[PDB]
Amino acid sequence: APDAASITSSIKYHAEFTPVFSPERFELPKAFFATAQSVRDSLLINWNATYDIYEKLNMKQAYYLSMEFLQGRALLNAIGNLELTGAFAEALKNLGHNLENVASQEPDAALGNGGLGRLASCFLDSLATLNYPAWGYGLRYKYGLFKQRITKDGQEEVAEDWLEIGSPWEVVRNDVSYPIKFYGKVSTGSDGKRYWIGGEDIKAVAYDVPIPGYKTRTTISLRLWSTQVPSADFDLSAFNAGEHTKACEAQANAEKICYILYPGDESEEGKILRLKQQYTLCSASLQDIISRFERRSGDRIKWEEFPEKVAVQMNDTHPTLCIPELMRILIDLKGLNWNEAWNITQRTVAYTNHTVLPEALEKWSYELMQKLLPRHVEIIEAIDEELVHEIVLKYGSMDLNKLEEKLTTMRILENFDLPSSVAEIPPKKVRMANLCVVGGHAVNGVAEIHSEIVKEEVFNDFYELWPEKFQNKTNGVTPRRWIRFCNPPLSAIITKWTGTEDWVLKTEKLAELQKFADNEDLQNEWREAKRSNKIKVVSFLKEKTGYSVVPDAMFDIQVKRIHEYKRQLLNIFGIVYRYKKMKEMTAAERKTNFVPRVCIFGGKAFATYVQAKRIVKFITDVGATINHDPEIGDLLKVVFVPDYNVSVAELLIPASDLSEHISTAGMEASGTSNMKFAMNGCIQIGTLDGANVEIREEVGEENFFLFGAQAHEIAGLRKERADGKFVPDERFEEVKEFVRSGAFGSYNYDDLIGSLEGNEGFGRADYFLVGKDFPSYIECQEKVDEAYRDQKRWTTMSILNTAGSYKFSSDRTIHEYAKDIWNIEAVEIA
Amino acid sequence: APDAASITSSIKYHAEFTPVFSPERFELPKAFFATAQSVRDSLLINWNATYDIYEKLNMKQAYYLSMEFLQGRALLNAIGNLELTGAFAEALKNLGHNLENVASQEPDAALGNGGLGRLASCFLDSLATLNYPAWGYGLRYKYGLFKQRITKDGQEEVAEDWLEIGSPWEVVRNDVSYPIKFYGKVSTGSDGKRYWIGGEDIKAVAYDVPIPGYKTRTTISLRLWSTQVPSADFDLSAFNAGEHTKACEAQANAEKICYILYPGDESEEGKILRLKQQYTLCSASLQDIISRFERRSGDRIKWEEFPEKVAVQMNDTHPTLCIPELMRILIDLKGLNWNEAWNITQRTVAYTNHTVLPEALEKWSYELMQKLLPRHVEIIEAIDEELVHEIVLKYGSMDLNKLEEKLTTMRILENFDLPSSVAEIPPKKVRMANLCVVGGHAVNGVAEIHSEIVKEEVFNDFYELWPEKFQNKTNGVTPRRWIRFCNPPLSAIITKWTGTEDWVLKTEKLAELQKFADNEDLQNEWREAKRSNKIKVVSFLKEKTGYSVVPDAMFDIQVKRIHEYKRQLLNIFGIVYRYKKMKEMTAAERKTNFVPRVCIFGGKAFATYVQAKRIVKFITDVGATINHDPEIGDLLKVVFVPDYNVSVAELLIPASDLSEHISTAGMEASGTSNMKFAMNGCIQIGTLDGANVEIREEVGEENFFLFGAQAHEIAGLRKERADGKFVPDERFEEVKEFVRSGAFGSYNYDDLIGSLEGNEGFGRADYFLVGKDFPSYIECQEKVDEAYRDQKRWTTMSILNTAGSYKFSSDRTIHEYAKDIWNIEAVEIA
Repeated sequence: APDAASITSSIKYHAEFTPVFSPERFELPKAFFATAQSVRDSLLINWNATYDIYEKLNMKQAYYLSMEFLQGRALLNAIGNLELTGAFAEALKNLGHNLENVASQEPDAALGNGGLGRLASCFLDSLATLNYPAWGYGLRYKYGLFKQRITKDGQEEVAEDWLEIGSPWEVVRNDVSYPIKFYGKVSTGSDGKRYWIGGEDIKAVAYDVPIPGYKTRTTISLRLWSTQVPSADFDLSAFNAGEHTKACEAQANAEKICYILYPGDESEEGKILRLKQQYTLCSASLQDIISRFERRSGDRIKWEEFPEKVAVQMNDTHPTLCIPELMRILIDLKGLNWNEAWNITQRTVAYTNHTVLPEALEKWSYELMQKLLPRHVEIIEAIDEELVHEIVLKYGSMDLNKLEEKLTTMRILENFDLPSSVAEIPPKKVRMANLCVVGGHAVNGVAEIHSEIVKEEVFNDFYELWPEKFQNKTNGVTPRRWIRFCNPPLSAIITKWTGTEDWVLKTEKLAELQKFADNEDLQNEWREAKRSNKIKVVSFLKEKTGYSVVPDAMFDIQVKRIHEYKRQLLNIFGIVYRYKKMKEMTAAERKTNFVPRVCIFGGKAFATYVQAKRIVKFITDVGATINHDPEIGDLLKVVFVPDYNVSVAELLIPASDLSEHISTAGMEASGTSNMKFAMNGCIQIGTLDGANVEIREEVGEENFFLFGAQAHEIAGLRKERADGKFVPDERFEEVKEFVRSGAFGSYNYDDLIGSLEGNEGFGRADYFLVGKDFPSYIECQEKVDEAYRDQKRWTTMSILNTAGSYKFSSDRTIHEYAKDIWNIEAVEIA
Repeated sequence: APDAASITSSIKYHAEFTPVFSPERFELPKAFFATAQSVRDSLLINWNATYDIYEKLNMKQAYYLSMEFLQGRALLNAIGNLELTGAFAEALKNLGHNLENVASQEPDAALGNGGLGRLASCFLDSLATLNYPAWGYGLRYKYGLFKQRITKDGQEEVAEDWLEIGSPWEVVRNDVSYPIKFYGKVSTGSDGKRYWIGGEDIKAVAYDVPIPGYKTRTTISLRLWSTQVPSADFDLSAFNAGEHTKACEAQANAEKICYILYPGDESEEGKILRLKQQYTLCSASLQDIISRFERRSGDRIKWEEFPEKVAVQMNDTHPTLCIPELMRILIDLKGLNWNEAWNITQRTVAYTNHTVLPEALEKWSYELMQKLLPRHVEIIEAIDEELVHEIVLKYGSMDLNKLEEKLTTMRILENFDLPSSVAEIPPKKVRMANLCVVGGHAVNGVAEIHSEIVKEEVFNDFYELWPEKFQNKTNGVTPRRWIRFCNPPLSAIITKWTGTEDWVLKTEKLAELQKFADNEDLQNEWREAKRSNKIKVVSFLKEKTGYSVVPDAMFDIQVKRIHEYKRQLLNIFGIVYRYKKMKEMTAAERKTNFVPRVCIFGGKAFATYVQAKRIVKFITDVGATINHDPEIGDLLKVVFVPDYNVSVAELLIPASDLSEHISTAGMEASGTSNMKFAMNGCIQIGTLDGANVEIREEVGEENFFLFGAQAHEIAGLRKERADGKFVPDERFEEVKEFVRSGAFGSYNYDDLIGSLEGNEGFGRADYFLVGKDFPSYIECQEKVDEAYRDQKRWTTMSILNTAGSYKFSSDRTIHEYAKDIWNIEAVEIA
């Protein structure tokens, strides 16, 4: 049991004896690594304790595969779970530091981007907190996706620096390498089996990132792969001949696999890279898993037993190749018969779909996949025939016209001849999501509504063939990180008023506050914790944005990907209006009409999404004009927080008042940010889509600002536009002409306002009904104004947001996955 | 004071808590790193203890700059010096290992190639053993020079793998980075000073390799530089556009600097790289040094004081740019006046020449150096004018014809106009060695004879201008590594018969054996230690060469660079003859005539040295034919040890009988291998050149086989050849026709034997007098045969080799440098 003094010794020890700096003084950078490595000593004891048990017991284990994990800062949560936040903060005071300044140093480990990541991350938290044997597998990205710079011109992008000095967490296993292969050819041995040789050979090496659980010893892995070449593959002959580039070809191709997340794929090159990324993650991971099986088996190796021991969850369509791969392994190497193998595959692999719209499901070039994975392309032609012959066995061929509709929808091979058929240059493609349904024993959406959309729209024919497959597992975000750690003054309120700490685990007890939401003592405590959390943000803002804001205003946050469809353009238009009105006022009138506000925008645009970037540009120009208008004072501020990520969120969220999720209704599959915002008492404003539904519900209709069109209407409202039947509001045109006046800088936004106007055109005619939803929105904002003025009401609305969250704990979501897909029971670690 | 038990704890601790492997079992690879890091804990305590004192005292410090250090295996010597060889070997037994199998793992750290390196290495040993404040500065080579593979075809080359897993010794200082610059332009500020901007900017980062001293706490650094780029220099825009190569340009150029040692320089590219390598080492090192000065100074910074605190020794012509650089710094940044600066430069910088033949001294392209270092090229034109105007002040211009001879020899700028002159397309070059004499306060050769060659041939005119400069510092090799550690059964004999251990330090006591060389007890002990050491080699050989040899034969070693001029061709010809004669014999006769022998060859050829490679090829073919001739048995074996290096040597040397150094007399500047061989009782056979002289002398004429022409004769003997006045021996033609018969494989060596024949031609007519020296050599080998048959004699000859070595301790060589060039006194570390 470590004490503050023992820890101080550990920090010192590392600071000197395993250093990455000069030995002079104890500056922050050094202080972090020393502190971090001190933690990691503990993390390892448990990682080993855990490894041993999982190994000796030989029970089932789950393997969560994801192209992205968005782990963020590991430090505070690592020490939190260990229950040492106090010994560490005292030992750091002894060494002339404070914990928050030490945590400041750590970069966000950039191995992911979006919810897809953050989910996968949250999940690992749970999986370990609850003692469930499961690892995460991912790529180890050098340069993340990118870092965002907000400048006079808008967004600029620069490669991430997180591994500049290296990561103090990761533990490199050099005896864990697996061979990967691309290109080359296949041929049949005189034993029978097929043999895939030639092309390129590279290596994949394991780096384990420990994950510890809250109040438990259970410590699992996020094993990230790193691609490279053996040194011998350096061409000396050429390097010395002068051709330096030519000599590095080998390792440069082999390494670029792990450079950036989601590489540009416009060119053939980008595509091949993407594909490599995928196949690597798959083959590497599976290989490692199989090896662990074999090892744990000993003499009694029963391939029968595989799916009873292992479960592989493809987080979206990326890890798809797990299927043709696991088959290839079990056929060409393990030497089992096609069926036996296919059985084991189906019974191990599971799909988790994330997309709403058939077209967001990934489709590959045949000739490409052919040329890169030519053994896999054969296994995929065999799984397409197994399907074509079971669609012939069901339904039959009385209809012919319906057997052709069934085959067209469900066949994995697009634009092909059928095998043996009856009926008396479009480019060949491979549908991945199709292959995912066919191979896996389970398919799951991520929200009630979505999981139904998959059954009754996305995968209909499939649903009817195997309805037993389809499931739902509504998203959740971990409360450790998103409450207990990121928001301590709330966490104290919560512990006091529920009477124990146990709520960090037993998150249901969140609801026990329902009965106090009226209380004036809890109200004051609540409003005090929320200021407290905002005070920290005023500083961060000053710093990163260059703007001073008051803490006595509403914090109005829209942090999520900058896309037309998320409709930041809407939020800002909402601001632009509230401003314009302010200007046509008096001082007396202004204070009366509007409440003091700080409208926080955040998130990353594409690179070549001309418009997305023109928006961030707009937002900044708006803010500029406003924040430095002398008449506005502190009644309104508009900033744009640069380089939004886990940490940024860990600071904005605990200090939000209102959080927008105003995406064109029905397009959003779930959402995670809200689930957080909710937990921290933030009041949400949104259209009725994704989670917005399930949150609104769980928290109460009178605790969530709704507005705009709904799912059903959209087809019709787009028809109205399409026929020249839309009449805009006159306040919308008021904003539009105001921008064309030049009231926000000399930057011309005529091409921005262009995409809003017309009836037709790929980038015209306001496809996302910003014009349509505008009135209902700005009206809804008046209602927020109204609501905030009643502070007693507002505070209650907040308290209830928190009380109604407890079902969005990832703990729940996982329990569901663990019990209803993977079939894994807990493992106690004594 | 660590005990075996404390060490075991340390090894365990690291094996688990700072690992580079999976946690399963304690296999050798893991066992090494754990053991090594355990050592490095100790190394650091001292490195810090030492750092503090050198820092607080602020005395003078020396800085040995070298393009190559050949450090070899650090482990055994590190523990040796610490006096823990025994605690470590016991703790490794506790963990189910033995020390020698643990040491087996460690790769030779490949940061160097030849003596030039090994010297620099030996020196650091001393410098620290004797408590002299001095560091080494070098480049940190990723792939060394190369690894040698000996195959059916001969030598192949593959990039070194030493950093494959990373080095457990090196300590990376991330807060130690200095900016380097190439290309770009210069311009004059309106303050006066010159400003060099533009081109390329890169970074150089310090990695400290500790060196501990024998029986002392004094632990200094071999600070190696690593070149790189800040992450921000990764082109996201391009990478995502598809152009992956284009995006990495920045770091690929910046990194390739530290890839391989001596890159091929035939092409313009190779040259620029070479130059970069140099300038980096220089600027980086100096910057670091200056910084340490400034820091140690505080308020009282006196630039006057610089040379009184600092000394920089350019190990050969490589680190030359230290001069124009230190000037540039002291002028453009420190802002001092030209003279004051030039004074400080001369008084700090010192040259150590290594070459005999004016043409082996490095000369650069002007337009190249111009375009790469254009600020330095100006400083070099100013130092050339300072010289031209002092050659005008001395001598005068009564002669004119002699002032032109003086200027032509001594001017740093080759092929230029003079400034202001009297006298009423050859490519512009920069002579580096010339610049080295001009800037430095000291110039030194490496042997008596050589140091005279520099005064009276190489640098004559210069000698007469400033004869006060010229020195000698004869080479030495450290006895810790090359006796006490690499040869323990001798080391026991030595400790016993001298009566204390103190000889490891006080190496003079080696001579105390002179009086026992007759003794029969010491003789037996000596012959027993030498077998013992050979037994180990029989095994290594079997292993790496694939040949089983007896231990009861003479071990005849020629290990050094494979060059025509080192004349391996001679040794082997010597074998070929002794063989041929064997064949024309009977069994009775053979045993009578020849002694049992194992002729060991080793070392690396160039890549594009067609002949050097054809030789290793020959040697292997010869060996093949012989070793598997049934008539020869164990009377003769010829092997070729692949990938000769420090470790190979640490094994061959303690077990040599005879060691050849048979290079065409007078061409060799010193030699270090012999100095070792000597120390270990090996009897040398050689021509009278370099060290051969000083060794022969110190050990006794009747203890060293001499042969062949001498220095003076060579011009005349080449004249005899040139005029068609050479008559070959008839045994030489006997060998030559025997090879043309095809007695050694089907491989045709007609082009090999070609280079021996004729009168003229760049690659013809036996320029290296192999034909001429052949008779005298093979005659000399009969004398070795004779000598070995008398075992009592032979053993005595051996004992005396050892007794007469003690002046070749690097301890001596350094003391000399320390006292007579650098002016540095000892620093005790309590």
